[PDB]
Amino acid sequence: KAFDLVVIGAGSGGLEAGWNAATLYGKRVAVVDVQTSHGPPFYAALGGTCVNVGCVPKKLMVTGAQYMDHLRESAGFGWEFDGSSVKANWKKLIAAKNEAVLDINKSYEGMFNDTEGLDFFLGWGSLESKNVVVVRETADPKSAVKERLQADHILLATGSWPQMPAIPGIEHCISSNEAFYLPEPPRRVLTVGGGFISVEFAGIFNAYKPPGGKVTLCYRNNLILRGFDETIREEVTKQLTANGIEIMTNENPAKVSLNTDGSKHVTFESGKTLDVDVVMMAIGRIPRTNDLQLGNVGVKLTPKGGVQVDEFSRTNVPNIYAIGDITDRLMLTPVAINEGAALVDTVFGNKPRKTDHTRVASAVFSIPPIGTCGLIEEVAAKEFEKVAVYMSSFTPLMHNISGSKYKKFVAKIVTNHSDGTVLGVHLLGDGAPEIIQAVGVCLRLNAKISDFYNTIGVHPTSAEELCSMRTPSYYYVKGEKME
Amino acid sequence: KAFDLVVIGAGSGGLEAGWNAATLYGKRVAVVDVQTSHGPPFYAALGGTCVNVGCVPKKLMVTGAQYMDHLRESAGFGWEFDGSSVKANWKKLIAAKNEAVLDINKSYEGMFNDTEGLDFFLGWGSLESKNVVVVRETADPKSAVKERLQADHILLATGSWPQMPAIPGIEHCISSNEAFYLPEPPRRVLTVGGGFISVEFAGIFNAYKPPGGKVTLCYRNNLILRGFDETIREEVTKQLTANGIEIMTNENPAKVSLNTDGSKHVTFESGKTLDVDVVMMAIGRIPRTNDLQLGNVGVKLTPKGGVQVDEFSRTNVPNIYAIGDITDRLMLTPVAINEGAALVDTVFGNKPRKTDHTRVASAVFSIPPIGTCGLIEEVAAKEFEKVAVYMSSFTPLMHNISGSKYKKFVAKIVTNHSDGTVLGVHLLGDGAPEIIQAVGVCLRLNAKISDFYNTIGVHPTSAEELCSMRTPSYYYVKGEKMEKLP
Ligand SMILES: Cc1cc2nc3c(=O)[nH]c(=O)nc-3n(C[C@H](O)[C@H](O)[C@H](O)COP(=O)(O)OP(=O)(O)OC[C@H]3O[C@@H](n4cnc5c(N)ncnc54)[C@H](O)[C@@H]3O)c2cc1C
Ligand SMILES: Cc1cc2nc3c(=O)[nH]c(=O)nc-3n(C[C@H](O)[C@H](O)[C@H](O)COP(=O)(O)OP(=O)(O)OC[C@H]3O[C@@H](n4cnc5c(N)ncnc54)[C@H](O)[C@@H]3O)c2cc1C
Ligand SMILES: O=C(c1ccco1)N1CCN(C(=O)C2CC2)CC1
Ligand SMILES: O=C(c1ccco1)N1CCN(C(=O)C2CC2)CC1
Ligand SMILES: [Br-]
Ligand SMILES: [Mg+2]
Ligand SMILES: [Mg+2]
Repeated sequence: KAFDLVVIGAGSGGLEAGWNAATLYGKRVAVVDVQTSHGPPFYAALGGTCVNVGCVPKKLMVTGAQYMDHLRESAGFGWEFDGSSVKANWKKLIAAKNEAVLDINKSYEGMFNDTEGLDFFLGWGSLESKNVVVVRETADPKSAVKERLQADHILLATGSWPQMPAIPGIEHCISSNEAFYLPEPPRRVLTVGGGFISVEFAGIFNAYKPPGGKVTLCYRNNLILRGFDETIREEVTKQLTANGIEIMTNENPAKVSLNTDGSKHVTFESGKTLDVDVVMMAIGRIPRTNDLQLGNVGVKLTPKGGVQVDEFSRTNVPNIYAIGDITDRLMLTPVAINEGAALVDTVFGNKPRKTDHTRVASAVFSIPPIGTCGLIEEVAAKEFEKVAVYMSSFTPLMHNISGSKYKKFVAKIVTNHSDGTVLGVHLLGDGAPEIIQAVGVCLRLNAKISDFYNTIGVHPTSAEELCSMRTPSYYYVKGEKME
Repeated sequence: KAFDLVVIGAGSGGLEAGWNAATLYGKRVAVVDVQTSHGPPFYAALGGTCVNVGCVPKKLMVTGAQYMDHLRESAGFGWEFDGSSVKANWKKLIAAKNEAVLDINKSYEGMFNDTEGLDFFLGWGSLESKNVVVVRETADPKSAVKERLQADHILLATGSWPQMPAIPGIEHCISSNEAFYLPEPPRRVLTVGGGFISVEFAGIFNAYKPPGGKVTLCYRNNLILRGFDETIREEVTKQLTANGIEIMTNENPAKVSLNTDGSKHVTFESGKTLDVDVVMMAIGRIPRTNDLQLGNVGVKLTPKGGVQVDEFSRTNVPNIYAIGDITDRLMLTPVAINEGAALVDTVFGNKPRKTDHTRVASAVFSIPPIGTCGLIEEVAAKEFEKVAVYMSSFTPLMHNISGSKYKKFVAKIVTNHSDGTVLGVHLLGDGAPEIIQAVGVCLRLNAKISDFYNTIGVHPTSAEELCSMRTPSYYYVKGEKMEKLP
């Protein structure tokens, strides 16, 4: 069959590209994915990683985990109930999550059924030739051919996949993929990694753990959440610890064996040991290029295995493009979506556009959460002669009364002190992911600190802290910090 | 007895002006208030209305009230407990609120001690003359002088006070002042009015009512929350009703009598009756100008009764300024604070600056809450030839799981369709007040609809809806509503 565009991967970026090309530019579009609905064996499916085993279900589960705090915090506001009757029923959470995910799967199925010139093919997509995509039964390229798709244009949008370290007992560990399908909440769990997935799942498991349970997070480096504002890294470490999570920094698993009762015996490089029910590896995500047989067409990969692209998502092969996590840049759903829309506008609309990967607002659904947009001060200080940091950090009042006195809200604005231009805004505390969205719009408009502090506050909010900072807390001058 | 600046009212505007004048410009500042800490008899105190009987305690109490929803909603996420054991201990809430407000009162006492020039005087400020404030023992002008303050500049910042309709049995009724100190949560309460205070308190009382409880909100006109986006007014009405609050619109109390059991018998203008334990009147706040004795220096008041001011907070009398609720405009703490900061940066910084009264972000801590900045479409439609309205309204997925299907999140962007300039943004749903703050910054920067839709979403959030709207839902062309442009 013949298509203007063939999309391999029916995910965040692939569906944006395919839908736009079919509906906005009237192109005949084929989209390929390995599964029509979530979960084992391939986990990701129609809708992509975010829908099936990412942002969507993880946010529902963090929302679930937040009730542990709400139930405890309610007491400060005079709420009374039988604390000994309280159970976190993980089975109910997982069933609720599964129904929500399946409903989305179903709605994408309906979207393909109801959208003429947008066709779905089930199976494993690979490149046979520069204008032919082959859809096969399995990831094995010797598996049976289901389809051969003639393509003027080919989009690679297969996303990423959890990295598993080649250690003894790796087979006894899981990734986020399996975590979404644990039938029972682990009493003891080790999350391995200092990134958002490890931190977010540490919070989820901490809330649903059965009585006498314990969540441990291990990270090789000294301070979790590399890439984030350093004050927020330190504070979120403290606030996790305060909620009963054991943060093991400068620690990494050397191997895992089965205790006789089937639990996991963890040996760390430091010669520390930990017995847990689950070991969840969240150490990295790698681009999914192995199965694409890109050697059939000579698409250039990086040593990492990401598809190399120009700013317009073009590979070295004309008519073959790559967007989203497969490009191993910013692994966010809205970025994949933006890159897909920009590609289709460029290629099919002759409306040349490239995605801006700077000043992208993002969040960590830790408890409490992070919202951020733009540069951290250490990065800014290397690119700008004079950098100012505006910082406000305080336990909000609701949290004196709630009894969570540890829950400091951090609000930090990083500027180019030469002209006041805001380079970065970093938030820690309830609401942070919701606050930071419109800050993204501010940074697109080259907002200055004066634009923030001359805006009238909404009171009482945590967000109004952003509009209440007149005076720098400290500076970097030619890379050097000064009070 | 000699000051660069004397401030009457140690509230939102008065303290900002006071503390700025002293710390930024090393000026010598007197601040007068009637009370050092919250509650009866004068309710407002050091810190002002917001701190003592306003934004701060209200927000703690709405937060408390939110746990009624969280406890129920937890079940959808697998939380299990004995629902029959749940009690809302109002007395605990009020004790906690009182301790939190007192600590802020003590905070401001600290501030006034730990700061040179900045000195607090207790008692009732009034104007003797152009350059003298007299502090007396009471609000009666005949009462004893405690101090006579010499004033190069005078700031009136006395705020507002609840209006109580002059109906038979008004003495059986309370205002928000007394609501903060009720010794028991009412089983049955009538909140009178359709503004933010009535709506917020209906939410609070609804969460803390004892078993067999009922919250009734009445409003004299057809639809609550005049001045808010119409879609949001209708939606808040539905979402309050869904959570058990009875909304009586086109209804207004004509009188109240005490029943023999101490309950209140409300007769409406319509002839309807209702028995409640509390009648809380929230029909308006009026500027506090009586007690200042403004007749003595001829400070001009408005046809409404607020101190008349120019864009620089200047009265008709040189050296005499007025900020915040006494000016009877937008009665918000951050506006008072902004006006104070501008007045001082102007007069003592020699850096004139005028508060911008447009594009002010504000919130209603309704359950669920409102966040809004700038013009509602009906107002835009009278000023601009072509207005576009972008609307997204859906129950967020988490509330399909929670069981609160009625919690529709509403996001509306109102534009000047001629250039795409955002004129207003109207949000209803969890997080709306937090979402809207940086939208205020966007509007200051003359953000267009394309600045929103070209910004990359934060996923998953409610806020990202504001970055997902490319196509108008409908328009106003020369005031006329229509689905499509001509
Ligand atoms: C646990 C977790 C949480 C996350 N949380 C967030 C968050 O909150 N917010 C956020 O913005 N981002 C989040 N992300 C990242 C986000 O999921 C990804 O950035 C996004 O899904 C990438 O989109 P994409 O189009 O590159 O690919 P994907 O959405 O991953 O889609 C790729 C698709 O290709 C399919 N596929 C792969 N190989 C083949 C093949 N050969 N043939 C056919 N189909 C194939 C897969 O089945 C998959 O459906 C999260 C990720 C994870 C793992
Ligand atoms: C129930 C309620 C809820 C509110 N919620 C919010 C909210 O969430 N957000 C928001 O932004 N705004 C809110 N407001 C409004 C906010 O409280 C006011 O806008 C703000 O306090 C006005 O500041 P101001 O400086 O004009 O005066 P105030 O802060 O009212 O300070 C005036 C002070 O003057 C003193 N005073 C009066 N007369 C004299 C005199 N003659 N001599 C000496 N002292 C005197 C009083 O004791 C008082 O302390 C709320 C108001 C109420 C009543
Ligand atoms: O790991 C994440 C992440 C995951 C989810 C949300 O954020 N990031 C992105 C934001 N980062 C940046 O440094 C910004 C570009 C400047 C690095 C850390
Ligand atoms: O009553 C309130 C209010 C009280 C607390 C928060 O908002 N408002 C603000 C919004 N309004 C406006 O008209 C905006 C200026 C345009 C009028 C209604
Ligand atoms: Br580190
Ligand atoms: Mg179709
Ligand atoms: Mg002092």
